[PDB]
Amino acid sequence: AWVADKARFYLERAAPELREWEEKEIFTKDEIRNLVAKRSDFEHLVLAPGTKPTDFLNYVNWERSLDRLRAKRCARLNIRSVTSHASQARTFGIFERAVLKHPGSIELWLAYLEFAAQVKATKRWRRIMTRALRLHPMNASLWTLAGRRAAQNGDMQRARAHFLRGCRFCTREPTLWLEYARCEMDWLARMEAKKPALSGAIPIAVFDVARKQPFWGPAAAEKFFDVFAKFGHLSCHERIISHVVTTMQELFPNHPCTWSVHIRQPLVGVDTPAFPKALRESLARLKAALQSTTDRKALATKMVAWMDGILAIEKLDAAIRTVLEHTKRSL
Amino acid sequence: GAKAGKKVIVEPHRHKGVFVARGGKEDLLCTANLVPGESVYGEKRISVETPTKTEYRIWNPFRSKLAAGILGGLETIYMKPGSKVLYLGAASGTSVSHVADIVGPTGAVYAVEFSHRSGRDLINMATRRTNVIPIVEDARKPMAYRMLVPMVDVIFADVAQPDQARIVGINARLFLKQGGGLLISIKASCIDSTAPPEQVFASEVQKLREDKFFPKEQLTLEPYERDHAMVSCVYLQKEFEG
Amino acid sequence: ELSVRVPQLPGPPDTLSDWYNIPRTNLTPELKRDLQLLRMRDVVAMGKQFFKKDNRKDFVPEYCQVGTIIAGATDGVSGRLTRKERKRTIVEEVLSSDSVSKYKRKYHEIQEHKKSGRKGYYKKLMAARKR
Amino acid sequence: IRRFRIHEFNTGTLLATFLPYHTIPAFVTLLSILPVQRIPIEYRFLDPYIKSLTPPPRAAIVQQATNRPDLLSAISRYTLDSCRAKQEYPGLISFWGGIMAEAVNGMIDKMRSGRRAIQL
Amino acid sequence: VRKLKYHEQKLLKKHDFINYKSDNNHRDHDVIRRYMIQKPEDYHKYNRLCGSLRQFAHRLSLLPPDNEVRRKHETLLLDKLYDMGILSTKAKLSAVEHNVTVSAFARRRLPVVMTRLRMAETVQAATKLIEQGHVRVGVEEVRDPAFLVTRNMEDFVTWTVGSKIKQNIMKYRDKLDDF
RNA sequence: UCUCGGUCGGGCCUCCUCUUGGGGCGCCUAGGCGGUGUCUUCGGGUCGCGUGCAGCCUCCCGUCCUCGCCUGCCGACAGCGCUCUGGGGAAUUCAGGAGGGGAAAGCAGAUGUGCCCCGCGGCGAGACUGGCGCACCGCCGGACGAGCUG
Repeated sequence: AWVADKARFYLERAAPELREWEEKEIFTKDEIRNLVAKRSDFEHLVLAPGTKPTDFLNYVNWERSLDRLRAKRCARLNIRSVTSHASQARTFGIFERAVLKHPGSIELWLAYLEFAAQVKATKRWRRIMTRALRLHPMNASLWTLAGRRAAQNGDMQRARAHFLRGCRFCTREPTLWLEYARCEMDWLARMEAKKPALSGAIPIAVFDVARKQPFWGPAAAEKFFDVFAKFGHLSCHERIISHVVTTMQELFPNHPCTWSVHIRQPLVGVDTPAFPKALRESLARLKAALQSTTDRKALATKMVAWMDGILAIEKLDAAIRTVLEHTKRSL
Repeated sequence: GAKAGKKVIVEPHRHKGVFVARGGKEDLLCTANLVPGESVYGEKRISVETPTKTEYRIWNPFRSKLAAGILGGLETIYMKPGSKVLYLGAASGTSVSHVADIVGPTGAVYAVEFSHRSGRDLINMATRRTNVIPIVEDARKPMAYRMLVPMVDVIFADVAQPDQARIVGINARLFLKQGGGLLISIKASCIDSTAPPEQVFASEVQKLREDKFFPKEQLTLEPYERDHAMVSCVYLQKEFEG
Repeated sequence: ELSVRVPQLPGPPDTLSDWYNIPRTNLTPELKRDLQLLRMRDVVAMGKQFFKKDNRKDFVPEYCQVGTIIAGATDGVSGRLTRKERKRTIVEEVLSSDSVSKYKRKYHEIQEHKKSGRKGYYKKLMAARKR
Repeated sequence: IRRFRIHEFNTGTLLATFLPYHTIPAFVTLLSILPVQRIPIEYRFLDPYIKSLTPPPRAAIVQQATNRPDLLSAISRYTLDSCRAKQEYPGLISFWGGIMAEAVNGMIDKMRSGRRAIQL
Repeated sequence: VRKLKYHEQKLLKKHDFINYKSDNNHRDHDVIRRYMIQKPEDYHKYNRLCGSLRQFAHRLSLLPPDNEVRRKHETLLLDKLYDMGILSTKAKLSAVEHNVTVSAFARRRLPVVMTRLRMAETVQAATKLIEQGHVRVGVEEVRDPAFLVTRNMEDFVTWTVGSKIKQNIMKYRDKLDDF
């Protein structure tokens, strides 16, 4: 127990901002005393022996909310002199001792990241992201958020770097692999929108290493096909779709997912006179898959889910709608 | 002899855990059995119906030098109930079973067997008693289970190896809390056949102080074994615990 | 999920944590006789076995339990008591063994040796003086 | 309680509004946490139950109710406050009616004199 | 104050909160408890008397040994104190010097000497008796529990007239005269 | 107001101002009592054997006769111990001591963010170069360097 003294440090450093706010007409004295009191009690709560990330988040919300109130009120008072720097800095220091005391909270980490990102400190943000990744190397969500921030900024090489280290690590779930394929194909789409990547062999390659991944499942390849089937308005999209189809046909031939992708395969970038023709083609695929020797319950569940999405989209013909309804009822 | 089914009583012994069963013409040494009603090696065990589940196990001193030392009356063996107990020399786990019964369901024993078939016996007794984990590898290379043994408080050691002092030195350096307690068994014929055993004992002691211990008790467990000395010392400090 | 508590708010200790709860000894007079026997286990062996004379004045341990040997699977041809010798009590066992004659013999020796010159002797003298 | 210490500074009211449920574990727990000298002067008679944490039974309540006027006045004034406030409910009213009825029975049992003036 | 630590002890060598060097090993208090007095003022009055006594002894010895007046007052002081019982002999000035003591005074007070004559079991309970007033001297009753019983009066200090105590004694020893 | 000397006081320091012809509480016993077990003496009975004589024989119960055992009381004298605002006991109040766990318990130098530039420093693709090299197989050193970064 030295908790009073440690608080004495932090509150005493808090002092001169409050001195200035006293000296301005922004707050009155009783309010000031209220503020100091609340701050002292919170700081003692933080430096208590048994503390918890919820308490941390409570405190930082208090301070950040104070910053916003101060901003609104000095705006109403039309005063431009006050800054937010000291509040943001002390806010940071809260986050720093928070991660020293409890490093093991994804929740507190993401709160930290979001705080930095909303106030505009990207170098610091990358550093914080670094430490958090180092402490929790199995977390697909952090891996994704880092890499997606890097891709949105545009630094594609570091995006790939985070993602490759993450796929090197998190080999239990396919989740990072789907996310990396997602953002990689998004980068290809960024290149096409700007108009090697002329080939764009990289999702084929990650599919190839997926083939020897530990989670390597038929349902895994199915969700792979799903996220590939997203945003089919590309160039080599038909190439990669043919590739994933023939690979899973070669590997899991009579799997009901293989029959599902055999149905939904020619529907890459379609919305429209090309719509019902490919609809009838995939419907022939569907009738063939239904009559084929597959697990008809599994395949029919796949098909009624895909039909649930199909009926979720609008703008179709009623005869087609009802024959889908009948083919669903017959399952 | 102390034939089966006799009515004897049990009283506490001054070390915690161990009790003494006295009765009729026989007084003998015993410990609360964790896994009730199941022998280890065809050892004798003592039932008692309390106003059912509770049963004890006798030790043979002739079998375990740990037992023999206690009967000789060492001062303190440092292994109170709750204490993490490293063993060295898990010779099929008989005394290891006994020491597990000492340290109870809250304690821990980490054991070292190097031979394989003895290890089969050992892991069998580990499969029965949950508080002992076995370790089958070479005790000379505590790198082999540095991932597997956390910080323990008492090192029992009873290997018959000539490098015994440097063995216990390295295993202590990797596995012992400041304020370490250890017991070690000395077979003078194994260390140095030619020499007088008391001097053999002394040389062992001086190697141990060279490896930074402090001896505090020592006796010949004489009327249970010839030419063996139990040595009790502390790692790195003087008083025992902390 | 979050329910009302129960209130239950209303000396030397009872069972021993540091020895896996040997209970405090209930003191049946049979147990007291047993302990008397055990403190005298020296004279039980009529010279055939001497023990370390562990004698406090207070022959009672504040913690104890009455037990029985189970089974030595190594030795089951003699190292086990027969049914007609599986007695309920220690003193019953030492009763059922032999040398009770020898006990009686030594006791009557000491009976003589202390009846030696005490009172019947003197009465015999005063009688053969009065006659 | 843990904020305003109702059990300490509005003791008689809380004891009043818990007395109807006087058989229940809630009542015994409250009985535990009550401060002794804080208990109002009529309700002081629950102290041996505080010494022995078991709920009192209704006969004990009614006997103290028969001996004193103040406890009975207090219960009646409480429940009157409630029904003035239109917050009564059949359990409480049944409680109050039962206790008032048995108390008045016992009270006339006391007041009988034989002697004309004391009866009057 | 806690038991002070090592270095703080080596600074507070001469510091102690209880045994003052003026408090004189609490000799005052140790005696006063042991002998059941009620007035530490009465302790110090005893004391400065004993002091005047010892300086008389010291100056008496200072007188050359061969003098008449020395011889006369050796005998006088000795036989007088002996008849006050506070001594044990009557022939040794060294005994007057390092023997005459306020403790011996207290053991010639009244309750202590009634324990010695075996009036009652413990000198506390003796104080309780003589405060209630069962204890006579000569022919008077006595309340003042410092009535210094000189040696000629130890033989007389006995029980009072109408005492439940005296009747209790006669009850136990079976002569209980109701007249 | 710079020293110095002397002085029946004090401060300071010392050893007395306690170790009692005393009391309480225990140990220890000569032994009294209660519980209670023998041995002697006979008498009654009892399991059975015998010849069902005579006897023999197990067991019990009572008398006589003494002796002994019990963490059981009490226990005279004398001897010893402890301890004396007497000795117990319970609540309750304050003042310390000793030990067991539980507790990330973690303020070595506590500087808003973002930019660029400069200075310095690191990685770092690539490009050279000196001499050495009697196991001959390669060393080790200078000084350029895109790009990145502190």
